[PDB]
Amino acid sequence: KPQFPGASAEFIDKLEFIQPNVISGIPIYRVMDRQGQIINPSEDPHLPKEKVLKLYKSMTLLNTMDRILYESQRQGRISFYMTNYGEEGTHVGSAAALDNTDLVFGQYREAGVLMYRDYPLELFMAQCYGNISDLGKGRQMPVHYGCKERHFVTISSPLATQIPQAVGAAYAAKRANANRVVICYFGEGAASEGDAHAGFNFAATLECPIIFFCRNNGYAISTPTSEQYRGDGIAARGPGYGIMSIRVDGNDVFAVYNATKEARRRAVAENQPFLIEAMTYRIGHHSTSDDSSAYRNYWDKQDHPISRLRHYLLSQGWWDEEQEKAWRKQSRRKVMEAFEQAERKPKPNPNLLFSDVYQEMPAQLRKQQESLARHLQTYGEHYPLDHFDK
Amino acid sequence: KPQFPGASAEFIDKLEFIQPNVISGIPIYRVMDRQGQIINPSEDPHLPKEKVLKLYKSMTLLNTMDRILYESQRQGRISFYMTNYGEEGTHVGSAAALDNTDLVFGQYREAGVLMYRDYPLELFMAQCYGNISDLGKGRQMPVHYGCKERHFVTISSPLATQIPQAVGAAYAAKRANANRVVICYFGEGAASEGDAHAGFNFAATLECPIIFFCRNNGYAISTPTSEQYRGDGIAARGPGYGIMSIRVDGNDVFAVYNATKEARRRAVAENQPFLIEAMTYRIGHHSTSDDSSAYRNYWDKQDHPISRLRHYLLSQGWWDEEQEKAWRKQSRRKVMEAFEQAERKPKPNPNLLFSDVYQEMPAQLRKQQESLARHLQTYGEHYPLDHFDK
Amino acid sequence: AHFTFQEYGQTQKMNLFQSVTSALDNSLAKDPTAVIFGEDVAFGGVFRCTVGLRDKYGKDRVFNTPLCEQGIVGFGIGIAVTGATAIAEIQFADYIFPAFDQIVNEAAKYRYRSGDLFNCGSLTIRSPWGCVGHGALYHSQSPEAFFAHCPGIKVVIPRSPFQAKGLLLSCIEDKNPCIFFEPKILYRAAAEEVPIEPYNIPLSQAEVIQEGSDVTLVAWGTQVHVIREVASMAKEKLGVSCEVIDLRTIIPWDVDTICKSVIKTGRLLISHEAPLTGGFASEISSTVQEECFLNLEAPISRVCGYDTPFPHIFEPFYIPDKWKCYDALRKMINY
Amino acid sequence: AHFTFQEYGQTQKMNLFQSVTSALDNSLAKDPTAVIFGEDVAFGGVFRCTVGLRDKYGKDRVFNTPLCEQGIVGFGIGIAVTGATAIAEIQFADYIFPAFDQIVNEAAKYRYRSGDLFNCGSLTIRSPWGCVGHGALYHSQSPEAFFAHCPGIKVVIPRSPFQAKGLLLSCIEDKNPCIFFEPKILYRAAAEEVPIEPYNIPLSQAEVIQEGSDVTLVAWGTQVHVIREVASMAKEKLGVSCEVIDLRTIIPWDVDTICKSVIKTGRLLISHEAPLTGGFASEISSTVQEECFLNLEAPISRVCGYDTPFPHIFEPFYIPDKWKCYDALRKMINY
Ligand SMILES: Cc1ncc(C[n+]2c([C-](O)C(C)C)sc(CCOP(=O)(O)OP(=O)(O)O)c2C)c(N)n1
Ligand SMILES: Cc1ncc(C[n+]2c([C-](O)C(C)C)sc(CCOP(=O)(O)OP(=O)(O)O)c2C)c(N)n1
Ligand SMILES: [Cl-]
Ligand SMILES: [Cl-]
Ligand SMILES: [Cl-]
Ligand SMILES: [Cl-]
Ligand SMILES: [K+]
Ligand SMILES: [K+]
Ligand SMILES: [K+]
Ligand SMILES: [K+]
Ligand SMILES: [Mn+2]
Ligand SMILES: [Mn+2]
Repeated sequence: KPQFPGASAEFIDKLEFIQPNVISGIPIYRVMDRQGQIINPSEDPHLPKEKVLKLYKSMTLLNTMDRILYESQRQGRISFYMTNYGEEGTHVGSAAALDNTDLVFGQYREAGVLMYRDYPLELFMAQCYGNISDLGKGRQMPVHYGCKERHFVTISSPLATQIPQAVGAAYAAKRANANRVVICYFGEGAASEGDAHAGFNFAATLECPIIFFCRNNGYAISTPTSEQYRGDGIAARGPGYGIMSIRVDGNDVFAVYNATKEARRRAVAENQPFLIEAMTYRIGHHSTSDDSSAYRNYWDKQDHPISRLRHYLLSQGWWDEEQEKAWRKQSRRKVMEAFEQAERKPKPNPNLLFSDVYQEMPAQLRKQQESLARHLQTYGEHYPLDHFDK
Repeated sequence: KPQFPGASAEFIDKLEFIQPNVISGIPIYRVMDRQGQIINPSEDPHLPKEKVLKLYKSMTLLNTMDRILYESQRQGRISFYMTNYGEEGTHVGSAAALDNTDLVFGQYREAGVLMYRDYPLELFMAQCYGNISDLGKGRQMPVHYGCKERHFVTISSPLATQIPQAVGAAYAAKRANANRVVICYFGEGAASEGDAHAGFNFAATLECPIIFFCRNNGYAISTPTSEQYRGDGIAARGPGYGIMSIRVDGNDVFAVYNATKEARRRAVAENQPFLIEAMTYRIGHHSTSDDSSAYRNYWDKQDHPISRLRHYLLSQGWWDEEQEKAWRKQSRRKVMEAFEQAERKPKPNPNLLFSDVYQEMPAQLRKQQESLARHLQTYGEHYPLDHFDK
Repeated sequence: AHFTFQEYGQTQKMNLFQSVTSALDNSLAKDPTAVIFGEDVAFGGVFRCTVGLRDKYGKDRVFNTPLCEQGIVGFGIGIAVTGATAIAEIQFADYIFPAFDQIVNEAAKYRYRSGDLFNCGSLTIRSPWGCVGHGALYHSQSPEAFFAHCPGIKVVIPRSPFQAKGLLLSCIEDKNPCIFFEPKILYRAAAEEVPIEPYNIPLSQAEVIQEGSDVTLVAWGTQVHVIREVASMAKEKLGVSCEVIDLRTIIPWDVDTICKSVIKTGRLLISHEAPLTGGFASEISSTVQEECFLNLEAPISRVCGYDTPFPHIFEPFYIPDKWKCYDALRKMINY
Repeated sequence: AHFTFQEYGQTQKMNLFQSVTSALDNSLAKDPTAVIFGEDVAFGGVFRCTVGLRDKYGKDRVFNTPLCEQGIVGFGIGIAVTGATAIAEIQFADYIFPAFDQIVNEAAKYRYRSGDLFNCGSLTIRSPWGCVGHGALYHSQSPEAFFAHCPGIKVVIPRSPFQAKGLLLSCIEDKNPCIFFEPKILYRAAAEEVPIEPYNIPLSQAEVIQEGSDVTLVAWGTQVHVIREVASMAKEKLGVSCEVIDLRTIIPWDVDTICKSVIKTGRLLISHEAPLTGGFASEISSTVQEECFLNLEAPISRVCGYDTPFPHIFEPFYIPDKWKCYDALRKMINY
């Protein structure tokens, strides 16, 4: 019997390389078909009417908001935008399986989580406009949302940095004896960064109640998954770290919900990490700075998370054309009201450029703030002062 | 059938997490037993007498040199040292399976590779002493060896940085159409760094003729593998990246040789990476700065690479006590001759502190060199000038 | 917009991204070992700097990597160790930090620590740099001062398409690892004539773009255009003659051109978008003070970004614009 | 050896590593949320700074991580986001670079970019720092100037055991992410009396350790002891009275104490082991020149490490020792 400290294993007397299983990868868990029919009754979560309707309305409101803000960007009313098309199901399915206070870290394409947690339209828009109502004080580029009240950590642009932070926050929760999980969203591209390997390994060795949630949507900007990795996706990496892993149909709200619910239960109970890879497809451009026809649609017309959920609601007698029409209208109005209000608000005082760099303001920094103030007194006609508060 | 770009897989209609296989890990390939007997004749590489004797003499000469330089450090004759005890078999088994020109990157505990490639004793000692014969010009701390002639890239202290560099050098070789492989050694601790994940993934996606060789010796300084990772060792990570993987008994020269030989053949032929994890045990302290009795020996007395190889030689009639005695003596003399010569050499000109920072010397840097020269003219009695060349 | 953009054989009008492509093209045509790689470079890159090169040179020479900057730089070092030319791209300068250890501990030290047995002199890392109007904290940064404290690398920033092609060709060919920062606001902002054929601009050499006798102004990248306008404002509004200097190479920098200028004028103003504290103007200021102490008539002025992260909505108030520079100059002249 | 090491209730003789342990001990006893972690900290650490703490406080509060510095810092940020005190250790300052992106893009910017909705103020990163006689390129580095260009973090370096415990307690308790660099040569080099009970030394405040009227000397860490001896050499050999100042906090630094001193003396010499170019003395020099231009009688002198990687065998010739500083001072006095 082998004695080595580094592995538990037998001897083998014949030379055999371990081949990866890429052609028959980890199978993709699915609850409902593309016609929104339940495939296997024992897997049906039987969510109540009001909850399923909330999943549906959150995904269409996000879609409505995406359309409007994408247009706003094209016209140069906001500087930047990223849509969430095709991935709305991963957002709301997962968010609905979490407790209200489970702490969320994300990447930037997870706004449905905040929408599900009832983040006001006014605040999504305040951040994209950088206006006075923005609690981020207009400092970050659009779609870099954060909400302390709803336990949604502020997004930052550097990919995958939030992965080992989520792990630290999960460690702290363990210690606090929280009955709380942390979930950490990232895309398949971001999973290539060093920080992903750091977080995965730390989570397993330090025994953290975390859910790693990978949105695999087939592209990182222009780069297809064939240039991103050669193993069987992200899910197949989990076991190597000692992490329990599953792959789910990211266009199936109930598959996403079921996996997320069970990972959550087991993460909190056992203090062990779970990895979920949600297979989806990025239906929009990468962002407003991207024209995606330069590097590559079935998904939109034949395998869309929103259409599938809509077919499900009709099967229960929970929705019809009249209700769909009235809601299409109410949601357009709710979004256009927030949008008009967001455009009419002033931007924050230019003073806010200096605060929160440290908790307190160091005296040398205050002196720079004073310099700006005196500068604007003399030269202010050359600056867009009339748009900015005070 | 699933359509997603990110994975090749079937649907499953039931929720099932993939559990890691840690208790029955990847089995450990072994050719000879602890009595140096071949276990399975079809795996015997049948290396000729002169080659096996070279493996044996390289490992004992390294051991002899380690003893002497470790003592030299304790007395403060050199500033630092790291021994290679217990891991001599992984070094020479792997180096013997490589072509002379295969490019090697390492970590710091692989000096047997250089010894096998006939690196002079004088040069191992020149580097540890930082004397005039050192082609490294005394600039790096001891055991940071490098040899251009023997295609052994200079060691640096930052762990795992050489992993994605080895991968780039392998890419370049592919392009050059080299029939050459690159091998990249690192320990199990270093495999935790972000750079390891970068190199593994790059190797697989860019299709590089590289061998990743992990010395798993159970500890990274004081940290046992139980705090380093929770999956089944390093070998189980390979498949997740799409890399062909094997685990070998690192105390069995012929197991190491066989795996390395076959990885090399297949890496060069197919332009694909191979991962070998050699299970061993770090018999010495981590370094001269470490007292290893503060955190933890069977291995030394019952499962040592050198003793096993010695039993093998006796079984063929290839060695006996007389030969062992005469060689113990010759090797002591060869090492003490190099050692005395190394101590009597001066250190290089203090001028060499400024060259090679850039290829050329920038004028501002030359001005600092001039400043040092004028400084030593006035204040030189306060400096150890009489030990340094010119 | 806060700025206005204003012998060698056949030339064509090129914007900055086109001149980068031309430089890369000339390089791949003449150096069979040369390869270009990083995130999204295959389809032509997110700023269009590699358009048509994969079609021209092949998928083995112009290719996408996984999304891992420490891997990109480690990989480029490895290629360059073999002697092949490695042109790595980092998608925004703000994302160079994951590679900081590979650049600072590894590429900068590779020749020195090996006694010149090994090197990565044939590595160049190119990266969009500087403000863009709306890039906020992570699509605006100017990291050159972080790299200036690292012996062993060269850091180079052009101000225009003609300068960019000549300086990039210099970096690619230089026998030392080089970081080439491309001011992204200039990518599509005014074209100029750029030679079709390859040519070189020297590294470590500032360029005096306008002669003056009252004050010396130093900047690099887009900020050169800002100081050029400041010179114009100063001549017109104050009757002050400004010597305008483009530093071009951050390290090793051209100490002699700067000191020579200041010895003639007696006053120096350095300006950069990067934060004041620890920014590269501090190194210039300290050194000039040391060399031109007897000549200096006024304290050396630094007009820089504030000591904050780079903001989204406040960008117009953050940057060291023409008015900020002018006012500082006015006061320095009144000293 | 290149240096000589030379109210608050009960004290005990402590060396620098012991005073770090005392600081950590006091912190864990009074703050139930506080945890210490990094490579090899469980058994007491490779410099003995955490001896006995895991036994005292438990394996959940004093623990080993995997060998991954970007993970260590990312993990510490995450802990601190929840409001818990995270004391991360980086094994040598030379190995902080893999974490540079987490420190600079993330920890420094966390409060600002969120509008203060989130922060990691309760993170402290401790790391052995500075030369050690034989550490060569990767066990000798002084990276403070890299971090000085990053608004949002605090960087702090003590010169002694009493200073170390009071400054570390300050960093741990400060509401901003702090990097505490511990001069490793001092770990076991002379003890002094250190209060058993917790006390604080203020961040951002230099300490005038010796009053003088002819010249101001500024350094931090071990180099303070070097300038103290230089003051002594200068009094004895030249009749020069030196004001000796320990800067202690790199950023935000105590501009007023330094300028006040220089306004009185008229001459300034700054010294640090880190390379000259881009080193923090440049920021000090530039700023003093700006504030004390009318008072300065001589060019400000910087005596620093050369612009090379840190060598093994040549260390005695590399460091800015007492003779190098004295000579520069002599010349500055003759100016
Ligand atoms: C460390 C690093 N490297 C590159 C980038 C550039 N980047 C992006 C940005 O700059 C956004 C936030 C505006 S997004 C992105 C694609 C990431 O692909 P992914 O699969 O992880 O995510 P999505 O497919 O959902 O966009 C890159 C390469 C970045 N944000 N961070
Ligand atoms: C990036 C980083 N972090 C920490 C270290 C410290 N370190 C060491 C040095 O400083 C040596 C080269 C003198 S060696 C070492 C243990 C590495 O353990 P391992 O299993 O990879 O290798 P061994 O068991 O064969 O020593 C550390 C944590 C280091 N060298 N690089
Ligand atoms: Cl459009
Ligand atoms: Cl001993
Ligand atoms: Cl942009
Ligand atoms: Cl040490
Ligand atoms: K992030
Ligand atoms: K290394
Ligand atoms: K180059
Ligand atoms: K703190
Ligand atoms: Mn993606
Ligand atoms: Mn090990």
